Amino acid sequence: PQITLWKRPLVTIKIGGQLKEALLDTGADDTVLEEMNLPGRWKPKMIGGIGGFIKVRQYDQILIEICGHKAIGTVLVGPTPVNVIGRNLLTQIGCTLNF
Amino acid sequence: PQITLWKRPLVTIKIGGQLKEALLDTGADDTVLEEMNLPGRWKPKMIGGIGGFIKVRQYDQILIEICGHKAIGTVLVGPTPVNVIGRNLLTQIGCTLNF
Ligand SMILES: CCOP(=O)(COc1ccc(C[C@H](NC(=O)O[C@H]2CO[C@H]3OCC[C@H]32)[C@H](O)CN(CC(CC)CC)S(=O)(=O)c2ccc3c(c2)OCO3)cc1)OCC
Repeated sequence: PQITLWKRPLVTIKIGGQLKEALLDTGADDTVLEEMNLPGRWKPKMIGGIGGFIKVRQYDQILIEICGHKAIGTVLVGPTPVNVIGRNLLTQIGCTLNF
Repeated sequence: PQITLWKRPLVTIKIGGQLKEALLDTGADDTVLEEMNLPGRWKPKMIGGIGGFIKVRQYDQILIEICGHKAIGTVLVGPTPVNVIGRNLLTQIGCTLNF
């Protein structure tokens, strides 16, 4: 589809057997999701933006479905104020910017 | 143009007569630039990102050209980690997400 940017580009995602709302974020290198108790091993990471850095858990090879488009890659989990789908997954679903 | 997301969607912008590089950031409501001198009145504002809140200077009705497309809108100036073009200006240049 085509998503205009009058409002936040929020979509439903499926991850870890759960549905959530997440931002299609071209400014996010990585995908960052609200706290959730995913199974498996993880690695500590810190990511920064406006206001500073937060601590997150890095999970690799996680399956996410975005608007019916399947993707698999790294997902960071932590106390982020919003779920953001980053470029690592946006490329996998064929997402472009157009003007 | 159509812009893929394998790398950061960085583009050249023109503001206050000066050229800069900025990130097209669909996850940003607002446009936030690194510290710079801009002519005209401004008001102090606060904006929040993934790591907390920062203090910025708000400039209204500023001319800014983004990849050869003109916009006139609000530009926030402060200690952002990178120059970001937010949805307030992306809508003006007709930018959409497509997959
Ligand atoms: C419930 C209350 O919410 P809230 O207000 C905050 O909510 C939000 C809403 C959207 C975002 C997304 C963020 N947008 C943003 O900052 O926009 C601000 C300007 O316009 C306003 O619009 C929204 C906030 C304001 C960027 O799109 C992406 N970011 C990097 C970007 C920085 C600008 C470029 C470096 S990033 O998230 O940091 C990040 C993601 C993956 C990574 C990474 C860093 O590093 C590797 O991988 C983040 C928090 O709380 C305040 C305490």
